[PDB]
Amino acid sequence: GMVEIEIEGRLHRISIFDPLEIILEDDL
Amino acid sequence: MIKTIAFGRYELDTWYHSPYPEEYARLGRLYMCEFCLKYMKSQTILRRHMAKCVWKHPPGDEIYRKGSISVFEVDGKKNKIYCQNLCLLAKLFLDHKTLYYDVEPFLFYVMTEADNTGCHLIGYFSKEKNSFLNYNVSCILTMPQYMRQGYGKMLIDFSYLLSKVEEKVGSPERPLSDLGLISYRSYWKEVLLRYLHNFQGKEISIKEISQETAVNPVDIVSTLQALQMLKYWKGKHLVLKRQDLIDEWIAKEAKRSNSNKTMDPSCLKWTPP
Ligand SMILES: [Zn+2]
Repeated sequence: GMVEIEIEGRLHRISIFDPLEIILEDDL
Repeated sequence: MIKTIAFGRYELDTWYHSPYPEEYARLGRLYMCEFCLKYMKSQTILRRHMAKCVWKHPPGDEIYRKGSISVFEVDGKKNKIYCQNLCLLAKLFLDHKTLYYDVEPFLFYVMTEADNTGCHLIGYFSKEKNSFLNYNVSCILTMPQYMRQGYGKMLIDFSYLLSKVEEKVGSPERPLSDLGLISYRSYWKEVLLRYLHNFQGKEISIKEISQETAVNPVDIVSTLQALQMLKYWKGKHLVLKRQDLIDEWIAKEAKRSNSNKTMDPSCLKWTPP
């Protein structure tokens, strides 16, 4: 499982099984 | 050609063209039996029919009831005639609908609001009996007299509830009508904001969410980006819990569910294949 699409003039690919970190505000 | 239909207490402009027999397509007005969905040439004809007609709701099994609101599950093979009429009906008001004749390989889920006369047609969605691509919705329609009332959402929500109880993820049949791309986009936001509200942990996979909600992982990634919650910093992919949307979601929760336009898993009485 590998999806593809865009985030702010870059190109990005992401797995649907890796845990993704949830954050709020913070330094980035 | 056809321009209006008498459907129960309603008189509806028709939006497109439906492959009704030319005998009828020659007419500018069709009179529909609001319960069995037979189409008729005139008001006098209909009235005599209504005096004979026995349906006070659709056929099939009532798999959900919550007070007046029901949903019936009609087998295209078990009621070939009722389902064929339904398609013709839906083909007005639905621009790109394919099937009319061969309704056998399909299940139809028909939502209805009951009053003292009977259970009136709100809207429906059809579902392939064996979708090669795991589509949980083939075609979906809210009747015009029920539009802009939050019943579309109820239909969509019910389609995934089936998927849940079937222990499946699914998605509507592509392509998506211009009107239906907005409501799914909307519904996938309700669903996702709710999940993030209830989820207290520090990380999650799409597959987890996909499994909880029955929404397809692609439609999940899609919405996350639509909401601009998929962020990439320092070499990985992070989910960005936007306070605003989440806070707006809670205020919008009050509004909606004050008017009872919510489906209710406790009221479903269904078994999947
Ligand atoms: Zn009838």
